[PDB]
Amino acid sequence: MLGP
Amino acid sequence: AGYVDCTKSYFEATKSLKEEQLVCDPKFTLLDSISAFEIMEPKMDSGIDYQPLRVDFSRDLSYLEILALMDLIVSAEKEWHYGSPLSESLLCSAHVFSICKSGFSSGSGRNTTDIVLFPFVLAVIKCCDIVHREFLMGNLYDEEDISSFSYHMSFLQNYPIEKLNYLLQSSIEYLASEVIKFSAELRQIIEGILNRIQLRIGILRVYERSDIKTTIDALHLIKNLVPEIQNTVSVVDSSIKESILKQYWDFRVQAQLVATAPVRNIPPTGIEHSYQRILYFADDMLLILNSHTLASSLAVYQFCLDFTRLNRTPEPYVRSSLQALITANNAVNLRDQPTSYMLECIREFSGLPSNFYNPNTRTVIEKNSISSAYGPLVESLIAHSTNIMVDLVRICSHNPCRFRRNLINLLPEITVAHFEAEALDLKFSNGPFSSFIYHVKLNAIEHILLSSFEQKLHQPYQWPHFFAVLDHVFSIHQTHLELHGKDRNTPPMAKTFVTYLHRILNAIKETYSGYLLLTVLCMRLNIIKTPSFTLDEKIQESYYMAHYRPLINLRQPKPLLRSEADCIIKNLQNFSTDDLIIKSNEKFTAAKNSLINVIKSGFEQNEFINPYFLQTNYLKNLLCCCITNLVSLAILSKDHSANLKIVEIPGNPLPSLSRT
Amino acid sequence: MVTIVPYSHQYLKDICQLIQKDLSEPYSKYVYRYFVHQWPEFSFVALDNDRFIGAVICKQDVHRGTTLRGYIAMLAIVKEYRGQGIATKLTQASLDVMKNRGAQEIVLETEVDNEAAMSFYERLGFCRYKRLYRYYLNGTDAFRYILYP
Amino acid sequence: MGEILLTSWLNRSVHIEIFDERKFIGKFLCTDREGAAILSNTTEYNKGFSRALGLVVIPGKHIKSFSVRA
Ligand SMILES: O=P(O)(O)O[C@H]1[C@@H](OP(=O)(O)O)[C@@H](OP(=O)(O)O)[C@@H](OP(=O)(O)O)[C@@H](OP(=O)(O)O)[C@H]1OP(=O)(O)O
Repeated sequence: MLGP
Repeated sequence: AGYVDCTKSYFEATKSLKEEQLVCDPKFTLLDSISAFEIMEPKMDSGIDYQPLRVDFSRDLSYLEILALMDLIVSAEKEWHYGSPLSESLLCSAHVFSICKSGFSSGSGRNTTDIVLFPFVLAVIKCCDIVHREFLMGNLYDEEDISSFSYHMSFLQNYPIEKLNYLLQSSIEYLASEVIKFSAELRQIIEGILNRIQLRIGILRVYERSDIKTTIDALHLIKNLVPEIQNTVSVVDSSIKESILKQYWDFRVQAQLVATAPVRNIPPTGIEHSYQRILYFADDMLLILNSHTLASSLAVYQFCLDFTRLNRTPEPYVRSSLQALITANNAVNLRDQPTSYMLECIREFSGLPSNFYNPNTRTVIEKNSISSAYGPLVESLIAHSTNIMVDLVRICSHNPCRFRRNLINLLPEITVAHFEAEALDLKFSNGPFSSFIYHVKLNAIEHILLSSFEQKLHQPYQWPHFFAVLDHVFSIHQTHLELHGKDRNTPPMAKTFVTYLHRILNAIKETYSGYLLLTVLCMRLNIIKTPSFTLDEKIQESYYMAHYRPLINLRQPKPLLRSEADCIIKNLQNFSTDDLIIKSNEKFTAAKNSLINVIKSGFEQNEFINPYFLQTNYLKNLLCCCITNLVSLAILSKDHSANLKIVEIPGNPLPSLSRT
Repeated sequence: MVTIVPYSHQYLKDICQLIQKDLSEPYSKYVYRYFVHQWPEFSFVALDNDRFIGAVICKQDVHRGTTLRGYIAMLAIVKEYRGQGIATKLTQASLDVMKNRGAQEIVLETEVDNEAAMSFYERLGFCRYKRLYRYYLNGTDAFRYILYP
Repeated sequence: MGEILLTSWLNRSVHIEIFDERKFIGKFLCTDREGAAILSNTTEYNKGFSRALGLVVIPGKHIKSFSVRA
């Protein structure tokens, strides 16, 4: 998952 | 806006494009368009079928939809303090949203909601203004910590606190004239309202300080009212709290406010836990208010290294208000002439000569021998090491995940300030200057390693490299203090401060060097599973370059290499299984007897240790981690196949071999 | 048979339908296009026969000064095809492209409570490098994994 | 042609209405083959109020109008  | 209509001309000019080409600006640069919303799917936008509730205030509330709203609003603003944005936590309440946009009703006849509930809502909004401009003071991080965006709202900046103190005192003189004329289980609910008003009148006296005695007498009032509130919270059963969550609560209020990010669906905690957070707020605001009795400049340096050793990470308002209370101290001079805070830490720890530093004015004498002959070195060391001690004070108001990587970024600056300190100390790793900056360098390494363990990023088949590195920097720091407390140039007031600091480190080292003997014991009894992929040499060369990456690049202290740390474990793995038990039963016995000899010893008649250093509950938390870890080494000494396990109790620094 | 396919442009509309339903992070359509219009030889797609069972999405830039860093951006499999051995010959096929082109570190961020894909990455050699306090927009923390090949 | 016509619109304000009468007004930036009109400084214009979103995507299975002059 790519965080914000 | 849009005037000329071209829809048919648009849906036949895009369907003539290629497979995956874009008609964009030459300076559009697709990295820019990765924070954009995609409006029509959920979790991106929030305006799908809103219907904004039609609040209709013109209705009298009984004394149970007032008490349930008083608990829903407190539980709403106490979870804005811990994360979640102001929209969809607190602005979703339809009474706060009506003011941040006399009484509530237009036909003002002052019913029992304008007398009672309306001064309560005014105080929650006024409390969320004093807190909000503490959030904008620049001591935290804008998204990891609080989301402090105020969605173009106004938290009554032009409402006087004298009018708010008279509306709110009038609500107590109204409720106390009606306890006597109601029954025996309504009367119970009105006296539960009267504590929630006097908890809000007491929380408000903490936010505006205005003194130091009335903000401790108010923090002793919060700790007494919350146990009397938390037991009468179970009066609103299930269907009063449902018929006001659809009548006076609009959960989707983000659909009419300015969007800065997608909807952070942070899970709530409830009303019973949100009153515990007020007990958590009042318990460590009492700890920070004890930083007015710090009567030295070395105690200020250590109050901030014990503050990051807490096992709860208190609150973003409590953390960010430490910076405002530790500068205004009137015993050390921070925030104006802050280079007298660095020189006072060195005059105490190792002692400066009387022709170099004048302690009655806390500054370097203007024309002396050292500061005029070797000019641009003295003015360079003092400027370089002031920007470390002042920087270390800015780091204590941080979450422990960014307290650590702000200490890692500070290690290339202590390495410079230590190199031009032991070059000045030849003109007077010992001496006045370089023996304190080496102590700050070694306390920074011990806080990088210990917080890398409490962040649970050393998965348990990597303990024996961690516990071998950790007692190698404990061993260097221990033979540095007792070499400095054995000097003759050090002042005798801080000769008994070093040997009190050295007995604390000897109790911490003896309880962490007892875990190297316990991990090797548990790794051969298969309590700690060592998996098949870790025995690759190209993998364990990356395990060591990822954890102990800042410590390898240093040349002082000497780094423990991987091929050297593997010879400590191999010299300890060739013991017997019944001999590793009796060797680890004596290392925790020596750690138990040395930990109780510190927490019951005096250690406070000295001026500058840290008088509040046992209130972080660190030295007694790893005292229980070597007692309950000792009642299972007796079980393991009887049978080597006992079914023990390694538990991860969340209020403890260290895991313990606990179960049966 | 389960094969690994080097991502032609036809599988983009299935990547958005899969990753949106099991990854708790709100990506738009122009987030996938940022990784696959510039680095398309690092992303791979696994098919059952023609069926699109999961995919991986990667990139490889120079990070700050000279460290060429690969970055596993997102990885997921359909729920009916987990546990078999897909997404370990799908992500190893992506770890081989960014190793022959000479990366010096390979990072990725995963969730803290997500255990099924953090005991999976340790099996490939990744270890925890940082902890990110409240990284994602749920208030949940994140670990940053790293591998030095 | 499609690309030269879309390049003339590429910085003027548009008036996308999606399907349930939510009219977005913002600066046009980018599309694709399906219609994925990236808007900047976007305003919501819901039932009776307006938000201040800033950057949106608006896929083209949910586009009812593309009025653009100013
Ligand atoms: O992106 P930011 O939050 O601004 O943080 C970045 C960066 O982060 P990215 O990872 O997102 O690129 C690095 O991160 P890593 O690859 O190391 O994760 C970096 O690391 P270095 O210090 O090794 O350069 C350093 O983070 P930190 O400050 O946490 O050490 C840095 O932050 P700054 O640019 O703020 O220094």
